[PDB]
Amino acid sequence: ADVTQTPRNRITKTGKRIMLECSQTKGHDRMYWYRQDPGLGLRLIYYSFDVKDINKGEISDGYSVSRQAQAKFSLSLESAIPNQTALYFCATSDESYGYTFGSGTRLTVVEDLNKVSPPEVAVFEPSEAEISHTQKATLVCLATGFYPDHVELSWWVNGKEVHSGVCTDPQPLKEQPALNDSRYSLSSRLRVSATFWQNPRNHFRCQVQFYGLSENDEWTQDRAKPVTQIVSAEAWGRAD
Amino acid sequence: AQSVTQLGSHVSVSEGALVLLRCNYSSSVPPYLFWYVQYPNQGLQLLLKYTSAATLVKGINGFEAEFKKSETSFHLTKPSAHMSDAAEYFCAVSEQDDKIIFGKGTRLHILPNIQNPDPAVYQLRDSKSSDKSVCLFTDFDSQTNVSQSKDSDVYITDKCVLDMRSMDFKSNSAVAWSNKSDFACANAFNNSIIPEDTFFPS
Repeated sequence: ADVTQTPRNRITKTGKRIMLECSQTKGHDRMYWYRQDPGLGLRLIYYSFDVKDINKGEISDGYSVSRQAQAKFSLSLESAIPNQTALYFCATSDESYGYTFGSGTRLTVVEDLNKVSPPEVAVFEPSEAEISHTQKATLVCLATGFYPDHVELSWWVNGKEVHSGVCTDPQPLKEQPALNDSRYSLSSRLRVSATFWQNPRNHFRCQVQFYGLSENDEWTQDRAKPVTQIVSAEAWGRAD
Repeated sequence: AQSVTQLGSHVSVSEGALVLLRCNYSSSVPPYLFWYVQYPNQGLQLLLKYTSAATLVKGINGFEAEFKKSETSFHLTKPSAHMSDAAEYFCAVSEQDDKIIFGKGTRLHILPNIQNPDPAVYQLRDSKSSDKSVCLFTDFDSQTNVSQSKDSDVYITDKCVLDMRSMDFKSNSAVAWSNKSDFACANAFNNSIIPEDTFFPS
């Protein structure tokens, strides 16, 4: 069908019941929930062949499901724990293995919401030595001090999102690798011709979408409530 | 079909060389077989599948795979590796007449053909008026790899390849930074084997 899943992104505390919903329009008998984790592929949690039928997959522990209509297949984490943090995919199939996957649900289960923290973001300007040596200019963005590890970084030149000349680290690193709740950091590069960097009309912005607390959540600390938000940093081109 | 095996969670290919991602299965009756691709960070897209018709199945973008029951294989190939082929690929098989079971997946890393390497370590300053800085190791070829820091207050990223379309120009780089006031870019990458002709400006 158009297979659709809700929610798209969610952060939760441990101990809560969490509900993910898959919906379809084509009325295929067969629906499935899978989770994806790095190094393990897509593992089946549960599946259903019609409204009368539920069957366990390889990793059914900690989960329940309901098939309340031809069109709908719900997944619940009964009591969320951190090792249920994962990308979750629902799918439908016809009678000949024609699968349709939903676009995904990224779920992060954290022990203590007190540790949530938005990134600080900074842009570092191209070296004169690089410009002189290569006639190219590399900007570096650095996002630091964030938790959990649930961000999206993009670059914006004169207000349009750019993909050429970009490389972002595939995973953030731990600022304190000996701690279970270490904050994270992430870097990205955008490289342009020296020519383009040297033009003071050009505007360069690194944007980081952070996923955190919602308006709903209680917050007892003096520091800013660490809600879902965008944090950017910027630099202007420079002739001197 | 009771299993599907991909080996090597991460694999490399030279830019312009034959792509070959291996998949084998265990199932006495020939199964249906599937290859899916996933871009960061995006959903799954079907490349091709064997469904008991052609044994040589062609997919989008030059991809093909040959089903070979005599060696229980369904290897994915493409004649020439492009930088845009960087992604995660999953082999998958029919099971118990009711589902698809997925292999563990392999991430394909494309090594750029770097004809004129120009290794260098540059210092970059914060655009705002701290003088925080970071160090950028860049423009080294495929024989160089970056090591992890051996000091808990120095941070070093993995190497990353960017492709500047404006100049059809690809390059490697890693970033290092620290809050320690004795930290200098001259020493940032001392735990990596760097090229003998790395440029270190003043």
